[PDB]
Amino acid sequence: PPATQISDLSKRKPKTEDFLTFLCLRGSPAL
Amino acid sequence: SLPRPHDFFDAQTLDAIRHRAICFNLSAHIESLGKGHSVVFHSTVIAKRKEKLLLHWMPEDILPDVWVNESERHQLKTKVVHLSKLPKDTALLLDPNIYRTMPQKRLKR
Amino acid sequence: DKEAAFDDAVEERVINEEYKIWKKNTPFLYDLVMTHALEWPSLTAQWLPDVTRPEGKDFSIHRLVLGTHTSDEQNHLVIASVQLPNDDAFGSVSGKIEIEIKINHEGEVNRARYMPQNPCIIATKTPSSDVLVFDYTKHPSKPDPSGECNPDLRLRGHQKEGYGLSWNPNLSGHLLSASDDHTICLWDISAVPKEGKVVDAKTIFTGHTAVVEDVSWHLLHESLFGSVADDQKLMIWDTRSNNTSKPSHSVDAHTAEVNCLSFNPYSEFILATGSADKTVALWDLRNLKLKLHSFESHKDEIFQVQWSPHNETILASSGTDRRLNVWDLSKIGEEQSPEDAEDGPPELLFIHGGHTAKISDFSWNPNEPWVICSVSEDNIMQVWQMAENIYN
Amino acid sequence: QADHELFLQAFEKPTQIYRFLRTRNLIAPIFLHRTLTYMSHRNSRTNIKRKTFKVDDMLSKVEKMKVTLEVLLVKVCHKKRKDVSCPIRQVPHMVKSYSLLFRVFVAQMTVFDKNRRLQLLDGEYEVAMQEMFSQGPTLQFTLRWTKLRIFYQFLYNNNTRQQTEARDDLHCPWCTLNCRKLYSLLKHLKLCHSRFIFNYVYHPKGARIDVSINECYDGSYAGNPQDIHRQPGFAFSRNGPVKRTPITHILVCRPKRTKASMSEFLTYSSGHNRLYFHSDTCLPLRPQEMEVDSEDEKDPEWLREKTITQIEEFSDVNEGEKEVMKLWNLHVMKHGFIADNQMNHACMLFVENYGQKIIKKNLCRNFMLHLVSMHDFNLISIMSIDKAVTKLREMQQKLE
Amino acid sequence: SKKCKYSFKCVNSLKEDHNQPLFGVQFNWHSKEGDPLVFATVGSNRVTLYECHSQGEIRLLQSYVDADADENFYTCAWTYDSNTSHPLLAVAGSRGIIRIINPITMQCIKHYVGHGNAINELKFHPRDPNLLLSVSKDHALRLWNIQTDTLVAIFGGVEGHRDEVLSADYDLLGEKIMSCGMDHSLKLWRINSKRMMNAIKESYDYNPNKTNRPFISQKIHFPDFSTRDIHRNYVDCVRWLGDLILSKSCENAIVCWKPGKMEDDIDKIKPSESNVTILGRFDYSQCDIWYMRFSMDFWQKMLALGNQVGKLYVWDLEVEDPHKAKCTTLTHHKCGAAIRQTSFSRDSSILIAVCDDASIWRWDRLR
Amino acid sequence: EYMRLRQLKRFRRADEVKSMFSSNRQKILERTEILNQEWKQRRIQPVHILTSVSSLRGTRECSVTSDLDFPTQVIPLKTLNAVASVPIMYSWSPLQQNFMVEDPPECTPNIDGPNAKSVQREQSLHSFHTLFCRRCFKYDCFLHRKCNYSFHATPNTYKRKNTETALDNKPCGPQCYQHLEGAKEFAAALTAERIKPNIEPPENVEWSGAEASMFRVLIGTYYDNFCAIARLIGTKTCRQVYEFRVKESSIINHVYNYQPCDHPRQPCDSSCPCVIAQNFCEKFCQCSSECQNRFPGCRCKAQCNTKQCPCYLAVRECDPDLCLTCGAADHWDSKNVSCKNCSIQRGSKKHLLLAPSDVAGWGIFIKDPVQKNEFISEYCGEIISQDEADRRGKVYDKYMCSFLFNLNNDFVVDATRKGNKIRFANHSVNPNCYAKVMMVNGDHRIGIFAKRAIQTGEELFFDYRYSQADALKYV
Ligand SMILES: [Zn+2]
Ligand SMILES: [Zn+2]
Ligand SMILES: [Zn+2]
Ligand SMILES: [Zn+2]
Ligand SMILES: [Zn+2]
Ligand SMILES: [Zn+2]
Ligand SMILES: [Zn+2]
Repeated sequence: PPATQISDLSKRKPKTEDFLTFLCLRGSPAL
Repeated sequence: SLPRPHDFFDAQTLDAIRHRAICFNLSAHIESLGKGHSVVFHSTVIAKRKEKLLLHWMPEDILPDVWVNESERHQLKTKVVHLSKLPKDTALLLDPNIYRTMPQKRLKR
Repeated sequence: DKEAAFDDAVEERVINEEYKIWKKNTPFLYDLVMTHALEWPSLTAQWLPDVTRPEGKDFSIHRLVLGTHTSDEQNHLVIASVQLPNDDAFGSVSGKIEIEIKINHEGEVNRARYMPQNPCIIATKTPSSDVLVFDYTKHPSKPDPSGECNPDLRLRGHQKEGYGLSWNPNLSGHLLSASDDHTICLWDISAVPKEGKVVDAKTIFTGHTAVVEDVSWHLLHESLFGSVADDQKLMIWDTRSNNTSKPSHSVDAHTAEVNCLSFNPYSEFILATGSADKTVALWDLRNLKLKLHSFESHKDEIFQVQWSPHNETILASSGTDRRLNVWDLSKIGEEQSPEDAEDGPPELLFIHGGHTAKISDFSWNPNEPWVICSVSEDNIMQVWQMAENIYN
Repeated sequence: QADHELFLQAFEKPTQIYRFLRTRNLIAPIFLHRTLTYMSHRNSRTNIKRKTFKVDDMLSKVEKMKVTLEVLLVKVCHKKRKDVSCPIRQVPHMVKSYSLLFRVFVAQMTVFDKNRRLQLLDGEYEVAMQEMFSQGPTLQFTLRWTKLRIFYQFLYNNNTRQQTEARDDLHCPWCTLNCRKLYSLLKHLKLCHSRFIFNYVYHPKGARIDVSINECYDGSYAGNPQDIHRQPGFAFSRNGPVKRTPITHILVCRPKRTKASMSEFLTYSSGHNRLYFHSDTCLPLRPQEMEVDSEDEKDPEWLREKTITQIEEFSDVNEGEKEVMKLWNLHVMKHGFIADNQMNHACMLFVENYGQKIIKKNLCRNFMLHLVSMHDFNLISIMSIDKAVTKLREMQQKLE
Repeated sequence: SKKCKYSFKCVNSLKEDHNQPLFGVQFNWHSKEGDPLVFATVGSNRVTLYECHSQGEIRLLQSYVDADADENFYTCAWTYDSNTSHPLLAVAGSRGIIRIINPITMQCIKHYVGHGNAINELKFHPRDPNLLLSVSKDHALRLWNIQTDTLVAIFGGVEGHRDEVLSADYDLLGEKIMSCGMDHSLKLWRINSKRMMNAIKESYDYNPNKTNRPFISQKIHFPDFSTRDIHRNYVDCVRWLGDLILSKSCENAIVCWKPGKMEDDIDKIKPSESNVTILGRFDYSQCDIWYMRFSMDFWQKMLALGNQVGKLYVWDLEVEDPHKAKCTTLTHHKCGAAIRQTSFSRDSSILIAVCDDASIWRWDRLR
Repeated sequence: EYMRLRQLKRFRRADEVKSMFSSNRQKILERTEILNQEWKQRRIQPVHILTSVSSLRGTRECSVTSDLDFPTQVIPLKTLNAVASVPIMYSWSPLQQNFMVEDPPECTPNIDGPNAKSVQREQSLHSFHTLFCRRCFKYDCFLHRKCNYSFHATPNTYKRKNTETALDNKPCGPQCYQHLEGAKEFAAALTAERIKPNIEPPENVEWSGAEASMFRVLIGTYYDNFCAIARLIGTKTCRQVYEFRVKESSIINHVYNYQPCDHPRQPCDSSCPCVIAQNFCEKFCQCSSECQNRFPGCRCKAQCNTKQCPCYLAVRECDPDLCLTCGAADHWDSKNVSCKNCSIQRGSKKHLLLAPSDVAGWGIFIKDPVQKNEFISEYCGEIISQDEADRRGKVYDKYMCSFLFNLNNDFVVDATRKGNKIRFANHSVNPNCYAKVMMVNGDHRIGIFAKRAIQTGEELFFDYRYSQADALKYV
């Protein structure tokens, strides 16, 4: 339920300056 | 056990695709603002004279310029357009690998 | 530059992945799919009219005419045999695309058209300036390990290469060829002395400023035919007109070089032409100034157009985009849902994405309803039929 | 932890590949999704093929037919096959459109659009400008006349999970497709994004989809097997014809075309379809040298050398005797005689093949002693012995 | 007694990021006079290039990686393309694949996969730069022609090695090869024979397009000499000191010996000879670990060897009866790893030892 | 004394090693000098630093740290292109027949050379008789090994019992023993001894040692054929041969390996190893020609494939010496034999290919389709005993790869170090082939036969459970 599928998949490939902040750059690593 | 299939993608191509994806995302805001299936283009309006104004979108050579009045220019600050509705000839420049003639070569027929 | 090579490598990887996805989705799109990798690539493919139906077996035997494109070895004129599953069944019946004959040929064959009145006589376009008329009945099945034998007829009236070749369906003989010397010649043949070596061209047609890329006879009238060149013009020639330089019609018909041409089997007026402008156009001979619908769904040049032999409003095109599309003329211009509009125009009926290199040639089987055989440049031949669900 | 980084990389490689394909296939598709049996929900249109094609022209005719600044004109022509890009002519079917460019700091304006509409309305143009609003004068010219919630759980080693919820029902997260039925969505997920395994498990509240990496996933090169081992700079040349071993495949023959069923989620080949290697050097085998030259012979050179060395390593033997034994062993090994009745012909072949070597070595007495010994060992005959002796004498006379 | 006359002092110390043991170091001896001293390092999945300046300044130039597989590099060799004078570096290990890297272009030029197991050494012919000799774990050694990408000969078989070949070395003029292995043997393969010369010529005169048959590689089954009575265990490394042989094993010594009797010439030695004479042994301590190669400079004046604790012995070979004396030992209080290999510059002025802690140590001659 | 001599020897050795070191140093100096002179040419291009590549923005970085002061440097890593590998296998040697593995002083100068004395036939042919194996027509063969148990390797065995000869008229020429009066009678009397005439004095002809040995060997071979002896020996006219002969006269589970039986004056019945070990008394053994235990040949018209043929019924290839009508004997040099029970003997094997298997490691793929029950290949290897087999298996168990193949009660075929291409066949619970040991010419050989019809390019399997070694232990 936390985050969304599209947000998680958008936090998987880009992990650099263009991370778009939001919940994608949030604490997705380490749960 | 069985011999390794030796996937054809390898890691050099994966690195190239990752770099291209980062550049495209930062350029077009496809993932964040485009909802994953649309491209967001920003216009540029400075001054307009009434006898109409021409606006150029930030992604070059993708959408042709148009003439609009002051109110239309104000209301047209941002534009979102599906990738299916993009012009077919001009959508190929968004990525060199969107479509490329692999055997460019010569001769043939 | 290294950028070009890197992009080529990435594109090759993407092509492989797309092919894997298509093969994974194959059974949900077709009713039959058979793929055979030839020893050498073939630049031509045409079904023979004859069909053999054995009694008590659930399959039939059809024939094919193929060429060969070898880098340094001997070139042949291979005639293959294909076994189609009829309506019932097969899983394992041993050979299914086995060859039948090989005849030695001097150079690769660009066209392998057969004579409609007598399918035994086969005419081919050689890379040289001579067009050879073969007769595969007389020649032995096993090729002789020597040079090119007697072709039994050597028609020579050209001065360079060629790619266009047509046979008169209404009259016996009367072959037409379009070559790269800006000329098209007419050969009477048939009424020629036996043990002949060289046959002179009956008539010489010169009205195109550029290389003529195709030529075709009219399927209903025995005295009229049309030719297309790469200078963006479609001419409609008339035989026995006492004028070999000025054609009856000179419609420009396209923006870029025009490649192919095909007449409608049923209608006496409708024809279609293809070009490098990524566009296929339909016309009616009664009104040549007005152009009918124009299909725009390809991404590269279109090299072939073929009207369906059994349907009024079905037509297919192929090209360098590694794709083949099927068009329906009765479906053009009607309302569609947004999802369908995103998928494609309503006229587009099918997109076949099973090939990895450029499509070289294809044809429909006269003896079977909706089956097409296509050959690509990576030495791969495919015989396929779309699902009956698509066309009800 | 390194485990989380490994999991992220493992799920990020296929995700990146499929995101690239999702971007690419919205412009250049491989096949239409309205032609799939499980996705036939789209294209809800029937067939009306009951009209002649001879009325198309009549219908069309009835419906439609019935400081200092330099001024230079820019004309762009349509791109032919020979030309890589569209030619542009700067004038201080042939022509696509006309444009005006000012160079002094640059500004390009167009008069005619693609449809040749009455464009270029009078007024200021806020077009992009590149050096080499503003207070100074501007160069602007106008040409005119005056429900069903779905959950995802990414599993790693059946121990690590990532709770997630889909924002759009019946929407593929990767391809952003719209499969409005759940069964169609599951089938599309299984068939298109086959690098994962989608084990739908159902939930008391909604429906849960468990995604895990695919262990096997045979995704090797599907083209010519020889290209996978070529040296860099020549692999995948794609420049000309290449010979290959014929092979036949049958992907679909006659599908059963079953209906929709939720019980699911609760080929033939012939010929050489492999790359073969040499037994000796373990190098790839080209088809041009595969049918013949089976590379297996009766007498290997190592065996010949070993036999020669072992014969010459004896202590109690004469030089000519050792030479004759080595010659006989080499001849027998090369020709593979297996029969006592064949020994008679073997003797004649030995005297007719190695006669020059025997004459040069001057071991005729040793050879005749060997013949006598072999006769005493049964086989051969006195007629064979004296025939061979006279043949050797005649050869000696012919030589001298 | 005296600790020679060369004094070496540590001036710099690096540390690779991958933290994995490094197995090879090679100085580029083909560089012209006055050019910067460039050396290459291999270890784990990466190969790195460094350049030496004055006052102990070493600058990292280039770095590579093989992330597609589980490669574990073990060795390196420097060559050059005489057609364009571009230097080349060849690496191998673990996977049994040889990669020839072009540092100027920063790309992998060629690849060779015909071995059956991991490769432990690569060497180049002193006279012909296109011939590479690889010793592998499949009890065989192969000679390649990297110019035409053909396999010239294979050096195993009926009378070859019975176990992994660990090391090999050419002669001074490149006429004989001596091989060491884990089967206690030291075989001397001779490449001066007419068969080998004809094989090399045929390899240089081969065109794959004109012929349909493949190349006929020579399969040498019988060595020209073989001795098992010098070492009681596996031989870690071998080297040619002119016409004598320096070999090392787990016995904590490097014995200098010659084939044949005391006055037997090396050239006139029969394959059936079984006489070996030793001359001297160099003594060190705490080197019971295996896979630790020693080194010698271009002029064969000095030789150096690592240690499993961190010491570095340098022997002077110009002294009469070099087997005596105790040499010069170099130690630093911050070194505690195992020196896998060392290297000398073309001029014997800079010596660099590579430890197993992914660290690089530099010693300079005060002179 | 001894100590002084030892000290002198040690000092001399010290000077010798010093001189050797000096000479080696001089050679090293010369070679290094010429090498440096050769290197003095050429230019060689220097290398440059690697910067950030725009082709990969998300590229990795490599940082090195200097312990002794100095800053830290960071650079981007380049990526190497992928390469395809092959399965791991060790070197082996080709083989076509089995290879047995086991772990002048006699004063006989060459008679062809000038230096050759006179010796008896028992010593002039001892080497030829000892070092010849009649089972394979090779001198010191690799398959059959002798343990020196037999007396001089059975010289000529005892088959040369055909001593009966008949005199014929029409002499070869003017010079003969028959022409001289009394010579024939004297020769008959001399040969009649078993267990006066010809008073003409012998001719004064020199007889060297080599000539005497030649004449003795020829006499032993040809009995009393004096004219033929004179014709065979260089010069040595009939009268001289007769004179030499006159001068020399007076004055002075249940399968056991087959081993030939050479019992004299005893019927082959419950006494020789052929009878004892229950195996047929073959041709190579020296029993009587009418031995009861000898296996009669088959009289088939052709084929010899069906069970009607006794040779196939007894699991045995048709011997060329016995089977004449079935076509095995005919066309020995040629091919296309009508009899099908001769494949192993003729060595006609199918074409095989090598490629990585779909199960593990390497595998064998058949080039062309094969019908049912057809010969494919033979399992060649090295013949070792059972104890050696166990020792080799213990050695090879370290890396889990066994190529052993049981053959008989005391022999094993090991294709590890040397073998054929058929060794790359994988075990399967549904094999496509099977193995049968067929007694070909007295030697047990393994033949691999197709169990069912096999398509083109099909991978080859056969069941490994029949072998003595545990198949599941290795794979
Ligand atoms: Zn033998
Ligand atoms: Zn017996
Ligand atoms: Zn007996
Ligand atoms: Zn008997
Ligand atoms: Zn029989
Ligand atoms: Zn028989
Ligand atoms: Zn028989």
